[PDB]
Amino acid sequence: YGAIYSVSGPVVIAENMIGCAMYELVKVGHDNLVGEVIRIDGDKATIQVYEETAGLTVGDPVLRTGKPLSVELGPGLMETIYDGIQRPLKAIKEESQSIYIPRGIDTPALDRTIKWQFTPGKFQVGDHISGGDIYGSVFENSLISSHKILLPPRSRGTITWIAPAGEYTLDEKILEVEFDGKKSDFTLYHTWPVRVPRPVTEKLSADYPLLTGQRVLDALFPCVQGGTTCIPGAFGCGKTVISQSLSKYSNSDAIIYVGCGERGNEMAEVLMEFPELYTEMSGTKEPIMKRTTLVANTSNMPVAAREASIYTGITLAEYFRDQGKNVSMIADSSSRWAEALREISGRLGEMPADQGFPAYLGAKLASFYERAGKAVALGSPDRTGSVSIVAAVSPAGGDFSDPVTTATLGITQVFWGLDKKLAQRKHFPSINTSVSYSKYTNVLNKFYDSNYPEFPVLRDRMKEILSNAEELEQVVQLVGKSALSDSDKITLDVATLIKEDFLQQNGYSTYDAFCPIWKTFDMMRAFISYHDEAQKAVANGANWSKLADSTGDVKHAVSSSKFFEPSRGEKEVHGEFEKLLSTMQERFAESTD
Amino acid sequence: KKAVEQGFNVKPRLNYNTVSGVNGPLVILEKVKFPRYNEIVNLTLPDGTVRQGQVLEIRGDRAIVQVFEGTSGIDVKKTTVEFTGESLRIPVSEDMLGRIFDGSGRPIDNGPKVFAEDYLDINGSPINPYARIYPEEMISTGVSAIDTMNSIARGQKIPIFSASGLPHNEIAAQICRQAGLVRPTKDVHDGHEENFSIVFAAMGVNLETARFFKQDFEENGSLERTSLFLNLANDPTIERIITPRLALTTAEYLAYQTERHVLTILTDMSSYADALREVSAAREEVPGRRGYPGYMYTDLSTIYERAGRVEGRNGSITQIPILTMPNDDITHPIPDLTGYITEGQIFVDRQLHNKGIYPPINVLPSLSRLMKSAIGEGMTRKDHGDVSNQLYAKYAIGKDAAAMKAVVGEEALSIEDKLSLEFLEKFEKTFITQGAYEDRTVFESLDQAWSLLRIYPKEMLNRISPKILDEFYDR
Amino acid sequence: EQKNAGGVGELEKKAEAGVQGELAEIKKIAEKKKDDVVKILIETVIKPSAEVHIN
Repeated sequence: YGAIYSVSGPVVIAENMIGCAMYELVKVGHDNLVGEVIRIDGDKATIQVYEETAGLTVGDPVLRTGKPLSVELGPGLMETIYDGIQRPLKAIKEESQSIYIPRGIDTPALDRTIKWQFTPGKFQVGDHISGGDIYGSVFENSLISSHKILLPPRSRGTITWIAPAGEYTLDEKILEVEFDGKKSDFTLYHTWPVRVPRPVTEKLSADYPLLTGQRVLDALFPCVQGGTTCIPGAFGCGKTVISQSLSKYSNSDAIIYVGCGERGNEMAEVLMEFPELYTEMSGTKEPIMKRTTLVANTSNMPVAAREASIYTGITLAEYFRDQGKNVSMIADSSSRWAEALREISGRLGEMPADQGFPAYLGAKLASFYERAGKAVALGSPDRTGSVSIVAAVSPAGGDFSDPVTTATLGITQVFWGLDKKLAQRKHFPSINTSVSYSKYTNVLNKFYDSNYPEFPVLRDRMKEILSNAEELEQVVQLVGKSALSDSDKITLDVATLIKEDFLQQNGYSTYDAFCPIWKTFDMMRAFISYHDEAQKAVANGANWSKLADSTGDVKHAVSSSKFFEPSRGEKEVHGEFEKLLSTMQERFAESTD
Repeated sequence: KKAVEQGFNVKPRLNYNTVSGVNGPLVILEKVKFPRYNEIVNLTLPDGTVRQGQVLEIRGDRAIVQVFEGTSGIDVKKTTVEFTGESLRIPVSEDMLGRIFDGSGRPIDNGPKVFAEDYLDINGSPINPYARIYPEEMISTGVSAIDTMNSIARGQKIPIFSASGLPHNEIAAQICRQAGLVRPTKDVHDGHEENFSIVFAAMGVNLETARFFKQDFEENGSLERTSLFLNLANDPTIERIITPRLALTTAEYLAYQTERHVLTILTDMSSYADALREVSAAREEVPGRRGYPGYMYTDLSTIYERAGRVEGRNGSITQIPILTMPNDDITHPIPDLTGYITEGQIFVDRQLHNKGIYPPINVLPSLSRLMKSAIGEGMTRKDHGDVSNQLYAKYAIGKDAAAMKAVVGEEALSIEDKLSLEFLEKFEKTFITQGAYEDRTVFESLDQAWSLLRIYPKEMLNRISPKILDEFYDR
Repeated sequence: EQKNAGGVGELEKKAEAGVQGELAEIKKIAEKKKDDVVKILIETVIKPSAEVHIN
């Protein structure tokens, strides 16, 4: 078909290439290098080849795929590792037995050899089918019991043939639909353009919390499955616990992890830690890899792959959302993706808008984060999925002022402010309460009043007592320790107890690896009640020092409240917390005498 | 079997007396057949002088050659240029150790051309993300300023930040002459099959300094383990760009094919960045921040990531790029990108150099991002990390107490500050201060750090665990 | 210093011995394989390959 005309770095011009679309990917050269069209001049199309082009010869045929950058959606993309453009790095290594990635390799994104057990759905021959309609399910792995396969959203017609129950490979056709006479064959997989958001019937308001287990962010700065989150990706801030808690203990039915441009060492650490990370349901019996697919890109990869990493990840997340599975997408570093965009723009010579970034960076981020959210999936049956994004930001200079982090903070509703100092002092998960915030607190009021009505007032009471103690720390350093009133010292001690036994969570320990929402709420009640009882008793009673020294046993009890095993059962834990509160009330009543 | 029989195939390399014109360090050829991106040429001046060059741009019958060492005297009627097969490739072999090379790979000692085992592409290849492992050992540099503190892991990319007039070259030479594995010391001289090699690259290096490097490494046992590269300032600058590529190609070959532990040292990355600026401006390219090309991040990433331990192969690459701060500022693009790519850094301080202390490593602003893996029980010695932390804390306390000396007076300081001033004096005079030809093994460095840290009573050593104090304080 | 200078001849003798030991093997291998290498090179040079680089 086409032919190479001129090459200069990553950009290639192909002559007599009439009939190619805008962003249509093509197979460049005899090596069949993949490249994306970016400009058209009659028959001459400007191609942004991904890999190195030092070997291309003017005259090499270039074949147009006919489709834009599309990810292969279907069974077999779970538990797999991909690059930005969804190349099966595991299969890449196995088929070539080479240390490095072969240039121009074209291993299918989904394993074409695996035979998948397929049970057809309620749709039958002669029925009318539209995009997103489940016409069968495939048992992918032991954790994703039913991988609902979907008709592609842009396709519709009248079903004329369905493969019966059995085992099929992804190359086998299993569905024929008729639309305007022409037949269409549908296999177990379908490709979707990566940049167009995958459509839904209706996008709802995300109101169910994204329970991660980390008590500090599950209580103080909650997130909703379908919300957007921003965390600092700086070195040593302890974002590993956040990523592992979302991929290990969250409500998500699937996990999408994307490495945009992370360094090679860190990506290696991620790729070794994730396979040896096990789930929580049914008592830690399965690997989270069965629930997680990864997009991995080291420091030096095709820049287009780094730029398209997050788009591929969010497209996979949307594909699983359309099945009714609540997914959560974790971005290794949005700053690396912004750097990839900046280098792409520099290669294209576009006008630098802000600090060298393109003018559409804010729009791109806004659209990408709006791709997330709870939504009714397209087609029948009526199932609802959700995509939540936890994107990490890591400015080069750490000033937290470059436009990418400002746009992310403006768009994302919840920000979990991991801090260097807290991690230095061995305080984990090292979330800086003073700077962190969550705008989903108002939305979650419905869920709280339905489940834990007392939760919001307890949450903002803890917020204000920690803020008061934070400011009284400066007051103390200004004047002296003795200048505090009794109530001020009550606030100080309550805040210190909170920082030691509620915000701080060991994570590796069995008792606090996963703190459920009911246990979190019970600890909310315990700590807030302790503060309120101390405040009232001192206000209408004797000096604080005697009471606190005498009531140190109750303080130790509410400290050990962190040690209550959630595995004992929610009812048992709630009853034991009620016993603890009863003994607390009785013992404070005895002390105030 | 070795499938190298393709080397016997002979290809027609063409000669073109068709130079249309000369423009700066570039010559342009009109009629060159079947263009592909990059090649290597050997053009001859009308007076018979053979000159080498590279290929820059490619379009329909478009070829532009960037001649090494300029284009003086090149005419359009007599000069002829010979197009070699493909791009630059270094003749690499196991016996390359002990050889000194020019920036073009041609040996400059009295030995012959290296008897090649294979011609390796200079650019390299992208390592699969599915086949990487963490650096999990220690490289002993013999410098106590870099061993006890700022320890370098076996695979860590850690730079050395210095200024124009400071003796970074001397520290590089000392590291290269003294570098080695801690294991032979730890394994009681039983481990010898874990061979260790060094690849030293000198870029923009001054003629006297290059002579110093050559003479010093020749006059010591370092050369037998060292494959050495030089590039003079008056030498062609694209040779300066080639030099780190050659050095890392040799190091990668040795470590990941001969299963050697290779320490790579790159000298004066600032000169390499200047060469980048010159070559980027050679073509009609818009300059970037501070004049440097906009893709310098990617190039430094390519150079630096050719390091570390890999899955399967038993070798390792430890990289110590050395660069000069143009204006003693972190914000300059070269140190900024080097810190953004590498792991930690080592600071050579101007004031510490003026105060007559060598080697002048400034401990406070220098950290090793992977020091934890280099520290252990079987790895180095058990007390290593705690001693390093205690030394850092005591040095910082001594430093700010010395700063306060002129504000509150000596008598207003606590016993903490008195012992800290004494510790700082003895520290910067005996521990950091190390002879240029003095090789402290890591255990000797730890023993000196203990004898110097024994100033304080065990109560005052907060940064060290009591389990270590009950073991090492009393000797 | 004199004792250090005493070993100058011994070090030179050892270096010459090692050089001769390596040179013996080098010359033996060259003598054994020169005819084969020359034949291979002559066959490669005298037998050209005709092809079109369009494909």
